[PDB]
Parts: sequence; structure tokens; C-alpha cells
Amino acid sequence: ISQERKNEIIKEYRVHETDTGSPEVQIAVLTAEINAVNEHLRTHKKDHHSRRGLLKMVGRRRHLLNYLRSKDIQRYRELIKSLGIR
RNA sequence: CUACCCUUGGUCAGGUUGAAGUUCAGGUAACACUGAAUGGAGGACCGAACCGACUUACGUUGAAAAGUGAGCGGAUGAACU
RNA sequence: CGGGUCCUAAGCUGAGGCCGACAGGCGUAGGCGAUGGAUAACAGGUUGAUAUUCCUGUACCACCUAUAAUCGUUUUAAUCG
RNA sequence: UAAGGAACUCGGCAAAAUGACCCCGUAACUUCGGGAGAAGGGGUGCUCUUUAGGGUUAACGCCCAGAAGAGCCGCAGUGAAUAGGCCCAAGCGACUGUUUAUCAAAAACACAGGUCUCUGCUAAACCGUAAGGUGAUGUAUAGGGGCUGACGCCUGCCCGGU
RNA sequence: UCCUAAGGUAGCGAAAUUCCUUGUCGGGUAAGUUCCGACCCGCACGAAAGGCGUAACGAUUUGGGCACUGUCUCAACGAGA
RNA sequence: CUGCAUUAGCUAGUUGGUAAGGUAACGGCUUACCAAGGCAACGAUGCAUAGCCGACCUGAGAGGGUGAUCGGCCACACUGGA
RNA sequence: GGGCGUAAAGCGCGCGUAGGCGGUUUUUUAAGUCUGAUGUGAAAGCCCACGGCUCAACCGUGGAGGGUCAUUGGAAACUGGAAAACUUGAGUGCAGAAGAGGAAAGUGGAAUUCCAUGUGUAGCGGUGAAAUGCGCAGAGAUAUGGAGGAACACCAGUGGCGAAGGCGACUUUCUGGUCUGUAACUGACGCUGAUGUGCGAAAGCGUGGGGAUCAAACAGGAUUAGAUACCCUGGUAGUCCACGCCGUAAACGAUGAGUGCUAAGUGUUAGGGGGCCCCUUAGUGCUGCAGCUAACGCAUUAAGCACUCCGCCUGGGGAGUA
RNA sequence: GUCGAAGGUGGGACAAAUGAUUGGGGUGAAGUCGUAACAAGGUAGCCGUAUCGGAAGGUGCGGCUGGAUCACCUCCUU
RNA sequence: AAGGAGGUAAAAAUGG
Ligand SMILES: [Mg+2]
Ligand SMILES: [Mg+2]
Ligand SMILES: [Mg+2]
Ligand SMILES: [Mg+2]
Ligand SMILES: [Mg+2]
Ligand SMILES: [Mg+2]
Ligand SMILES: [Mg+2]
Ligand SMILES: [Mg+2]
Ligand SMILES: [Mg+2]
Ligand SMILES: [Mg+2]
Ligand SMILES: [Mg+2]
Ligand SMILES: [Mg+2]
Ligand SMILES: [Mg+2]
Ligand SMILES: [Mg+2]
Ligand SMILES: [Mg+2]
Ligand SMILES: [Mg+2]
Ligand SMILES: [Mg+2]
Ligand SMILES: [Mg+2]
Ligand SMILES: [Mg+2]
Ligand SMILES: [Mg+2]
Ligand SMILES: [Mg+2]
Ligand SMILES: [Mg+2]
Ligand SMILES: [Mg+2]
Ligand SMILES: [Mg+2]
Ligand SMILES: [Mg+2]
Ligand SMILES: [Mg+2]
Ligand SMILES: [Mg+2]
Ligand SMILES: [Mg+2]
Ligand SMILES: [Mg+2]
Ligand SMILES: [Mg+2]
Ligand SMILES: [Mg+2]
Ligand SMILES: [Mg+2]
Ligand SMILES: [Mg+2]
Ligand SMILES: [Mg+2]
Ligand SMILES: [Mg+2]
Ligand SMILES: [Mg+2]
Repeated sequence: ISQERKNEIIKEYRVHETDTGSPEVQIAVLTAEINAVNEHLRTHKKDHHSRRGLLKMVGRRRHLLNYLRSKDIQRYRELIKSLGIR
């Protein structure tokens, strides 16, 4: 995604101002990246190399989600319902 | 009459099976995928009408110059008329 | 009511036309041609023998004649087409 | 139709047997559709009691349709009639179709698929003396002819002869 | 080594093809010129006049079972023309 | 307290509840009803093998092998049921 | 109380589930962990002692032993559980770097083959030497034009990129990863990874295209004792494209991943900081201590020293067979 | 009358033995044919794959060095 | 000057 869209997403999902490393911010940006790569792959089906990075992003988001669900169930539920990633 | 064809019409009780597609649920990063429901395909299934003619008995100066009785095959199809 | 005084399909025929020893064959316009399209009447009664045909009752279609509420009266504007 | 039960016969030809509905259950193999109604079993009448339902109706009523239990009768309850016999193997043809009207229905024809070959359009092929037509109101993913004949795995060598 | 254009590959094989022949061996039967499996001295298979397989299908040809029975042992009685 | 996954699914009185019956006794032990539960990769199920132990043999030990005689516990008495 | 570079042994490589394991501090719990008491672990046996058979075996009597045992009381360092903090690991933000990383379209030059035509004559081609073959119907050579397929000369480098396989003309679009500095940001969120799920050179399979070159099969010639070859002349599949399938290679560094620690010298790729020099990060090479090794050799890109997890081995055949 | 051993009937599952015939494997004596590998083994070998051939093997494509080697350039180490 | 890595020519009868 563009740095502008990334800035918009981090502004939207940041827990507080100046927050860029929160699980919410990271997983929202990862959701955007995953969707963009999925849209790319839909046209360029045979781009296995890109799809591999996509899967790395998916696993990173999964681990962030596991950590967030372990730390704060309510935050996890709110975030997943906000992002539509369940 | 009969073969093929042309144009235009008609007919095929009843029962059965349950293709594709779709929806819902689950599932996936997304797809595959799984289940249920829905759906109603087929020179598909059983079986009358209808078409046919495998076996057999009878008939053989016949009821009939090719039939009759009992079984037999197809029966939405390259169907029958 | 079914057919004709309506329509066309396959097919048949075919002015001129094209072709061919003769005979004649082919074919355009045009015709003919239902198995299809269009198309106004029903119930009851009655005879030995016909009946949506005769009779009774009640309809409908096309056309004609007279009288007409109303509208028109020559670029028309009523009306036909 | 006693006893027997294919000993008949070219051959189980004919006959006999099976046959309906419900429930249980069902193999190899398979192109995953099937094979399958595989096979192999169980139930089936009538009376009464209790009782979940569905359609139509204000309701009553009418119609459809189960479950459980307890009883009754016969040799026998789809009490008649109508209604698959089944299985294990092998050859052939893939299959549904078609055929010698009137001794042959098949392993024959056809077939979807394969391949070869001709054909550039007034196409090739075909009918006709021709005109005129079919091909086609089509145009090489098309049209004619030959051979092969679903599908799977394959299809070797020889161009001297014709 | 002779000859040829070149000498039959895979698969299959006493076969819808095998004369000899009821080949031989194994299975099935009390007994099997048929049948099934195998062998290969293929008289005289063989790759689109296709080779070899093949689920499903068949009034197809073939061998074996269960059931069944007047087909038979071996005939008898009854009804009707 | 045992081997195998070239055994991955098993279970329908099965798992729980209610009532009754039954037993010295509790209990699905059995029956009737309701529910769909129960077990399993921490190895269920299936298959194979086996009486278990105190002990015995061996080994420096850790371990490995064995389960005669003697003692304990179990199971059986031609086979199966009562 | 062993191993896996070359002896048998690292899955071809990712992504990732269960499980195993897990950074620093504080408080708390007592499951593991440690310690005391009680009961029990029959008898016989083994071991130690004593006594009786004349000895011994043997017999007898005491002692000792044997539990991963149970109940109960105590400790809190470590592992486990609960609560609270940290930024060093791991990600994120911010500023920068290079790249044959991948996918899809388009453009281009050289060269090969073929077709047409002009000139031209008797060879061409090929080999160790030859012949098959092509060519007097005009070959080969030469000039021009056309058809079409395939690969990208120089750059090019122990160079770059990618998990591996792999990626080299140029242009555009889409897209993955990596590295450097910074210290806002989260606050252990990590490592490994059975089962699973994907990618995976070449050959090969299916359908449809395409077809220059090269070339299994195959034909001819040569060599040879023979020559089902090596060599020569042809030549089909295939080699190319799309979409599916296959899932294997000496898929190799014959070297699993992560992490830290342990002398040095010298290149090179992409960066950064301080004065051509010094320092520094990440790679990529060479040389070489300690240490390791059967040896060869490895040696901050370990095959050294250690911890975690996975895979794998246990003489050669039989056999990667049934 | 319920339960009920044995028995009967049926289609399946599993195990063992056996079977005309058939397939490779191992061992064995101076057997027959060739000579693939080890040196550059006289065509470097080997790996995966495809196909062909009496046989070892040959050939094609990609891969490896666990390959010898005369001349050349390109770098790195002492 | 001596060693390590990459590319790359030319040659070739047959049997010991
Ligand atoms: Mg039918
Ligand atoms: Mg007929
Ligand atoms: Mg009849
Ligand atoms: Mg039928
Ligand atoms: Mg029928
Ligand atoms: Mg005239
Ligand atoms: Mg009419
Ligand atoms: Mg009359
Ligand atoms: Mg009798
Ligand atoms: Mg009798
Ligand atoms: Mg007989
Ligand atoms: Mg007889
Ligand atoms: Mg009969
Ligand atoms: Mg047929
Ligand atoms: Mg006839
Ligand atoms: Mg007949
Ligand atoms: Mg034929
Ligand atoms: Mg042929
Ligand atoms: Mg015979
Ligand atoms: Mg023949
Ligand atoms: Mg032929
Ligand atoms: Mg045929
Ligand atoms: Mg038929
Ligand atoms: Mg025993
Ligand atoms: Mg020892
Ligand atoms: Mg090794
Ligand atoms: Mg490896
Ligand atoms: Mg004791
Ligand atoms: Mg390939
Ligand atoms: Mg060649
Ligand atoms: Mg391997
Ligand atoms: Mg390896
Ligand atoms: Mg370095
Ligand atoms: Mg040799
Ligand atoms: Mg060699
Ligand atoms: Mg060859």
C-alpha cells in the first residue's frame, strides 16, 4: 500500500497518538497489505514468489492476533469485528 | 404397399432415480473443500397406451397368401403416428 | 357447424424468359395448394327416418334503407385511407 | 399328481419357480455414474384401547395419515387377479439405436471418437445433354470422399512393385 | 552364410483363427471331445480390412451353481374343442 | 504393569438423567422414558502374544532376560449353558 | 554412554498446526523440587552376623535392603501457575540503497533454416582418412527481398537477487523480499516444528497451438573380428507457448533451523559514522591461530565452545525389491 | 410366556496351508558372448528422466565434480 | 616468483 494509505490506517487504528507499534495498528496494516496482494494475485495467478510474502504476512498477523487475544479479549473481539477478518 | 425425404399436425397411464447450477452452514489469507437444502438433467430406471417381433405351442386344402395364444424388447426419443 | 365467395406452407403451375435433335426441361413475376392461421349461435323440444340445419326462447356477424342526439364543410381536418 | 428332482435333451426347449408394498441388509469390480431391486432376510388379516400429527373450516364436520399396546380367527392374511427368478464365469460388440415386410436381429449396419485425403468458393463432390440445382443462403473450427469404430495403453519394419 | 523392398516389434495365442487334436498340464464332475486357467512346435494371430485390455449395456454366443418343476424315471386322472 | 499405525477412527445400553425391578452390596446391573452423549494420536478400536507377583539369571552399574521347584493372588476341572 | 562434510546418517525447499523449549526484575502460590515423622512394602529369597548338622552345601535365628508408595509438617533458589514492570529478542514508524526476485503486455539487433529472383560453374559437405547425402533439372558461393521460430554477443565480475528450484536484450504496468541509520512506537508478542499445506531443474503425460535450431527413436555411410555406439549425412517425438498433470535429480556446501561466545591478515558488493586514513553494518571470497578431526581438512560464512527443537543412522548384499 | 447354550441358514471380514504355471533374487567349477567401470579406462564418470539395443550398456535433456588435460585470457592468496 | 578459482580455444584411425 502507499505510505499515505498506511498513514491513514495507522491514524485510524492507533491506540493513542504517536502509536505505530500497537498490535491493532500492525494487524490493520497487515490486513490492508494482504488484501492488496490478494487483488494482485487474482490477476497474476502464477506469481508464487509474491504469494509467499503474502503468506508470511498472514502468519505474522495470526501471531499478533494470538498475542492480542491472550492479553485482552475485548480488544481482540473489537479489532476483528472492526476489520472483518474472522 | 414400401424406403428416404419435405411441409404441417397429433400421441406417450402411473411410478422411480436425482446431473449441472444455486442457497445456507462450516472452512480458508483467499481459493480449493465438506455437509445440508434446493434444483430437475438423461438416446436414464420400472411399467400401461402405442411401436416392435426374441422363444415357443397352435395353425400349414389356415379364422389369416405371414396369423393366433403364452411369454418377449422399446416405451422423452436416432420415439411413434 | 366443415369447405368455397379469406390466408399462406411443402409441393404443383408458370406470362415473358433460359436451355434443349423433336418431344420437351428449367424458371421470374403471378397463381394454385391444408395437414396450420383467420372467422358471427346457444339451450330446450320434436320425427319412422334430419337437426348447433326444423320448431320454441333468447343472441350474435356483415351489409342495406329511413330517421338521427352530435361533429364537418375544400391548405381542409369531420370522415376514408 | 406319490417318491425322485434335469437322471430329459443338441440345449432345462416347454413348464415350474420369482413377482405387490414396507423394513433390515447388500460383494468383486468400476470410466466413481454405477454394479443394485445385487445377494440374503423380516413383516402383511381382523378387533379393541391409548395416542404425535397434516389439509380444509368460527366451530362442528369432512379428508389424509402415523405410533404403541392388548386381543381374535384360519392350513394359509399383497388369503382372488395383476406385478423381477437369482448367482459365478468366458467369447463378441463399448453403449441407446438399425436390418434381410414373408425361414437369419446377430458378433452384421449405425454410432460418438480417431485418422487420411480432396476442396480458396461459379469450392470440391453430386443430379442434369443443357439450362437449372443440391453442396449452402454454408466458406477450411467449413464441405465431400476412404478407412477405423466409446474409453484406456498403444499402433513396430519395408517406398523394390502398384 | 544365401536371399530380400524389408524380414513380424509390443501385445496376444489349440483362439469366432490350431489341421494334427478329445494337444498337454491344472480346475470343475462319480465320470467333462464342451467350459475355465496355464503352456506355446501360431498347419495358417498381430497392431486403425487396427493389437491388447475394458466398468456399464445385450430377447447375443458359451460353461457352471441355487431355486424349481410331468423335461425325465413313468406315467395316471380330471375339464373343455 | 506389552508388541504392532503395513491397525484411525470406536461406541447405540453406548454416555448421562428420571422411575421401577434386582443384588450382601453401589452401579446401565436390567427394563421403560428423555437427551445425544462417551472413548480416542496422553494411541481409542483392531490384531498378535501372555496367567500376575514375591522372586530367579546376568551385569560394576544403569539396564537386559526369565516367571521351574517354594509362598501369595487369579483363572480353569472333556466343551458350552444353568 | 555414540553419531550424521567425505565412513551408514540433514527431508529438494518454504509456509505453518499440535507438541518441546524459551529474555531481565518484583510480589505471591507450593504442582515439580528438597527435608522430618507415622503406616505399610507378608513369609521364604539375596546381602551381613550368629547358632546347629564332624565340615560344607543345607537348616535355623536376628539384622540390613527393596516404593516411581501413602498420610502429615516444614523451605522457596530453579522449573511450573497467578499479579505487576523493562527493552536488550521480535515487529512497527521515520529517512535511505541495490538488485538477471516474480507476473503480464510491447519493442529491437545479430545469427540459423526455408522460399523467390540476378550472377556463376562442377563441385559442395564431411572426416584420422572416407563414404552416405546434396549438385550439371544448375548445387555450393554471392546479392537482394520475403516467411517464421528460438536465444539474448559485449556488459559479465569468489558480482547481484531469491527459501530452494532458479533468474541475464530493452520498454511499460502489477507485485514479493532483503540491507543500512534513527530512536518516537508495542512490550517477549520468540525459536523449532510431527501431522498438514504449497513451491520445486530436466525428462515425461493430456488438450490446443507452434516448429527455426538442435535432436532420443529411426534410416543410410564409415570404423570394427563384430559396432544395435563413439564419428559423418539426414531425421520424428521433444526442444517453444497456454492450461492442467507428474513431484523426482550428485534437488550438493554431499554440511537442518535458531541463538550466543572464541586470535588475526587481505580483497570485493550495498550502505553508514569520524578525520587518502580510521571506525562501523550486512553480505560475498581468499589466507590462517586456538580448538576440532581417522585423516583429508574446517576454522566469526566452524566441521571450535555451548543451549533449544526437528529430520535421519546402526555391517555388505537381498532392496528402495515384495 | 420372557431370557437362553447348542444347532441351522446367509453374505461378508481376517488368517494359514496348498496350486498347473510364472517372476526376479542368492550361491556355485577352469562354461559361452562381449568389455561397461577403475588411468583422460581409450566416448570423463556419476545423478534424475525418456527411449532403444543379445548383454553389459548407447543415445537425448538438465544437473554434479566425487573429472584428467596442452595454449590462452579473468581475477584471489603468500 | 609460486599456488589456488572462472571461462575458453586447436588437435584426435584401431588393438594391445
Ligand atoms: Mg430409456
Ligand atoms: Mg422391422
Ligand atoms: Mg403377442
Ligand atoms: Mg432396457
Ligand atoms: Mg419400460
Ligand atoms: Mg411460355
Ligand atoms: Mg384444416
Ligand atoms: Mg339418425
Ligand atoms: Mg410329482
Ligand atoms: Mg410331492
Ligand atoms: Mg444329461
Ligand atoms: Mg441321455
Ligand atoms: Mg423357457
Ligand atoms: Mg451392440
Ligand atoms: Mg425374415
Ligand atoms: Mg426373426
Ligand atoms: Mg469395423
Ligand atoms: Mg500400420
Ligand atoms: Mg481345451
Ligand atoms: Mg486379423
Ligand atoms: Mg492395417
Ligand atoms: Mg474392431
Ligand atoms: Mg438394443
Ligand atoms: Mg497361554
Ligand atoms: Mg556393561
Ligand atoms: Mg555417505
Ligand atoms: Mg539440505
Ligand atoms: Mg520379606
Ligand atoms: Mg520440460
Ligand atoms: Mg546424429
Ligand atoms: Mg531424493
Ligand atoms: Mg542429500
Ligand atoms: Mg564478511
Ligand atoms: Mg571401457
Ligand atoms: Mg568410458
Ligand atoms: Mg541408438
